[PDB]
Amino acid sequence: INIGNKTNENVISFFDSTDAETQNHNALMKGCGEFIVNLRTLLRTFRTITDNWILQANTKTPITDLTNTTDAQGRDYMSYLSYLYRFYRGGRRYKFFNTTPLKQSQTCYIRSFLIPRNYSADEINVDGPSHITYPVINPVHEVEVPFYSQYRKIPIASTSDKGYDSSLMYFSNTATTQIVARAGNDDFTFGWMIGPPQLQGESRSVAP
Amino acid sequence: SKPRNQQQVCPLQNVPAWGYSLYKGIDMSVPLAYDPNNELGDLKDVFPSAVDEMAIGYVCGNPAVKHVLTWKTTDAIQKPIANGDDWGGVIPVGMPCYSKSIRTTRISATENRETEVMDAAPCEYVANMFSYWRATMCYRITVVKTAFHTGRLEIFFEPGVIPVKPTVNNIGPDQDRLTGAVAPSDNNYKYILDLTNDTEVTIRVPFVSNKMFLKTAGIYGANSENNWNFHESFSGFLCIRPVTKLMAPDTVSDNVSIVVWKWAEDVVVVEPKPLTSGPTQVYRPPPTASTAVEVLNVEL
Amino acid sequence: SKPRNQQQVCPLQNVPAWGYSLYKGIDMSVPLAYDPNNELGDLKDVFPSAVDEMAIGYVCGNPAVKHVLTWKTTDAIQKPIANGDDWGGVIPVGMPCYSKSIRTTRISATENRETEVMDAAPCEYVANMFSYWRATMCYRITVVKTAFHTGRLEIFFEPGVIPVKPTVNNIGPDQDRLTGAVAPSDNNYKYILDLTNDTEVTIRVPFVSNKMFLKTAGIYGANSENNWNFHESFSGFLCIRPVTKLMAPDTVSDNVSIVVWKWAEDVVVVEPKPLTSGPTQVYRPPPTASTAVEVLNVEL
Amino acid sequence: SENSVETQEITTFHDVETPNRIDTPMAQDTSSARNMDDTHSIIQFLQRPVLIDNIEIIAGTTADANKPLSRYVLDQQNSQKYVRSWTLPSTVLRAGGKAQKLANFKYLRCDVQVKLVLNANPFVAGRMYLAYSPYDDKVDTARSVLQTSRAGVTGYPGVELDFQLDNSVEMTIPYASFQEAYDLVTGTEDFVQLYLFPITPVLGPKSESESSKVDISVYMWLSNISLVIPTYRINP
Repeated sequence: INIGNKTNENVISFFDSTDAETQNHNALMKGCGEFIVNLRTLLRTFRTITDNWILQANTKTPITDLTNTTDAQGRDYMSYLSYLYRFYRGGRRYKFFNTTPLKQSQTCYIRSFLIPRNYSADEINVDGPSHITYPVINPVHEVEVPFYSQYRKIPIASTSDKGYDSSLMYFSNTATTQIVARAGNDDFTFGWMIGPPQLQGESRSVAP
Repeated sequence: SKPRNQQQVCPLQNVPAWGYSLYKGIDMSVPLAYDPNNELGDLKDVFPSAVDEMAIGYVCGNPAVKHVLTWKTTDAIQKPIANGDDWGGVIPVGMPCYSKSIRTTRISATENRETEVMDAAPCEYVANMFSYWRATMCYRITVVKTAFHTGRLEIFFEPGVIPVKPTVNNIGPDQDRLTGAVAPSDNNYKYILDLTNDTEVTIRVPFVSNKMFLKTAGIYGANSENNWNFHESFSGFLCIRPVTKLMAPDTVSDNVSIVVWKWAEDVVVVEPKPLTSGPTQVYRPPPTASTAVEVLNVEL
Repeated sequence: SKPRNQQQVCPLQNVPAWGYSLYKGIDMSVPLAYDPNNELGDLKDVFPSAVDEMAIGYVCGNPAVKHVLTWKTTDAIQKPIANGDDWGGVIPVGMPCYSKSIRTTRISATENRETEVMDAAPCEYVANMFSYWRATMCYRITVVKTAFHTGRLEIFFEPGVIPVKPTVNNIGPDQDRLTGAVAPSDNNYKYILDLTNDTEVTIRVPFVSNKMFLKTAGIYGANSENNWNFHESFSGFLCIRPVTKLMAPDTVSDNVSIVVWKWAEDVVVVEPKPLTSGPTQVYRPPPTASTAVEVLNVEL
Repeated sequence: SENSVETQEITTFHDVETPNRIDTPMAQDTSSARNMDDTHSIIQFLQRPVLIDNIEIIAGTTADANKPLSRYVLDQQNSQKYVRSWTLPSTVLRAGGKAQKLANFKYLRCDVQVKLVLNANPFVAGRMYLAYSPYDDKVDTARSVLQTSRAGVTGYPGVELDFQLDNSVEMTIPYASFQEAYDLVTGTEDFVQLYLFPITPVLGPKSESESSKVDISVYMWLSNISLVIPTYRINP
């Protein structure tokens, strides 16, 4: 009753029919089947990051010409959980779906290579671990970049250091417009939780 | 020594990347490496925690401040705090978002763009990914008082439809229906905290409303036109209205603060797609107010 | 006796040569032979050694001379040997190359071609293949003296950034900063050899600089413009500067020789691709100085 | 007679013979400085708390120290308003004369402690929040603490800073960098960058000539340190 303050923490509860963990199994067994637990499992599913990427013919294009753009939006699960965390380790699987009006007077093919991060086009070589597909017989390019880093983990959008882990270079022959989808590899995981930034809603843009 | 073929004709379907949107099953992505058995190590000595930092039991178990209230001697009793918050005294129980702020820029002399900007608790931020939810909510209401402020404060649940005010661009709660003597608090689940020496309380609200899962639309596109999804997303509201008025001497200040924290335990979700009529666009703050934000569209 | 098909539909993707750049996994190359079980013998009686001659523990464990120094009575004390070597007294610890010579031919009346030609230790020559390295270095410094030359010679490590001089086409070390009394050698790891009767020393330098792997760029494209990769490739330098001046009578010669050997133990590497901005072109010496070398380009 | 290789701290010699060394006849103990204090190691010396900052708040308030946390941040001009910004470990290393005691070393593996001694009168209420954000001025603009909403600021790690319940906080800011063992010579360390936010405005009687003060102070010291490679340089 005296003049002062205490803390006396009270976890007082409302409705207390049954244990919560028991009803959640019974609720998902009749409504879902699938039981989503860990967000590490959502970095294994290939969500499409773009719908159209019109690549100019005969140019060794790094994916960082698209990754700097498409890590802002958070459309996929890699860049939407780029805001709840700070570090990451693990390689990024990429799949490329061809959507080109192909022409019979050419033999279309697709290459792929490695560059370290954030280098430009001409300042890297080409003999490395490669992969090749032929989109007449195989429209999907099934490529996984490994995790070849100097450091054990990487923060997002670092300082003036560059070329400290590896990523993809994408070479074609014809002006192939595609779909690009991605997720992390088997050992891709974030860490070091922070609080989340904001969200953006609908932009109907009424006149007055 | 070179016999004939004894195996049957293996049937065939040409499906490149069969079922790519599943977290299980061996995938045909070619590693650009030296070794096919490319094995990174475990999670030892990399991230400086030992807590598994990605389980939804831990991501949504992260407390965030939602409301900061100003409870005055001017304010009456048996009536929630109407402050132009605008929710404030009526906190909707439920995991997805319920609030929004509207950014009004200019394009031409008679056309503008109203972009909805939402706040994001970490319980809210996960739920935007998924479509249908089910979670046991939590709230830790704390009074920021001196040694001399006393009083009795009531927090009571109410299941079902939240009273609202549809406007041209937002939904505000309706304090005309929660006053009186026209909405008693004698049959609801309630807690009557005491400002004499008790300060904090945590009010766990389990999930009960006539359906197996609610929706994660929340406040996206909630207005005079499209407000069905806002009703079918919460299972009601807490309501903080005072039983007894604030007793404060002239020395201490007449304004106290009520900070409403929020998280969600035992969270389960249904589909890995957004139920909203737009992609998961993360709001990037513009440098100058005359600049607008790029809008993601729905063509393929 | 001829029943119906019971097997499911086997899914399909048409990938000829799936994952060809891996040293493991059964490959579909057709042998042009008589027997499918074409088995060459083991390594018995073929190569006249019994040492496994391709392991990186043995290839990089091959000693090579890097520097031949001339240490004079004219040269001062507490200052490294600046001889126009130009590195000489400042040997950068690290596996990839650090030196280059420039070949200047003529094309037109006002245009020339400057081709960088590097020396190659066998520890250096392996590292050009790979991108990122990590290795415990070794150096065997030997004094070529008479029976009458004496003195005390100091070799001290220094971790981090090597002092340099960026020029138009090469990087030279900076002996203005390693002299004095402006750069003491009292806190570094050091060894003080004695020229009285001791001759040789092997100075093993393990790998310590704040990263899991350095880079294998070295001196390729190292100039006034592009010299970030040269700093992030070494973890510092040894430095051979004399404590006490060379004492030599008039009978014996005033010049002694210091031969710096080099290899690398416990070598591990990361990627099988060159980090440099060019393919692994091996320098072929032209017959006459007026002839130039074919240059590998980057188109496909 | 042939093998004279002796070892100092980090230093080795190579002579022909052991150079006929003479020494003390008997090493008798002398004046009692050993009996007055035990020797403080260099890992023991970088665990002393230092008085860094002394923050005074009056409500008030004309100044920025009681602008409350914004519910929404719509543009980068109207960023989140704070009290002070400590850019660790470049603040804790320079202050307290520590950097003139870890000279001639190269790499450091520290954990920064932070304590807030707080001392205010009973007639004043309020609440603050002490958040830290690594790479807060290195990452892209949208990911910093100063651009997110009030629910996003508080969702960062930290501790409550209520007046009447908490006269002391203990926060352990971990080794939170990607580089192994912080560089010192030519240092641009600034990895974890601390903040101090007021959630509610500080409240007192609106009649003035009353002096409602707060008077926060900040103590920092390192922990779990390892200091390894010797050099000859250092940054001034």
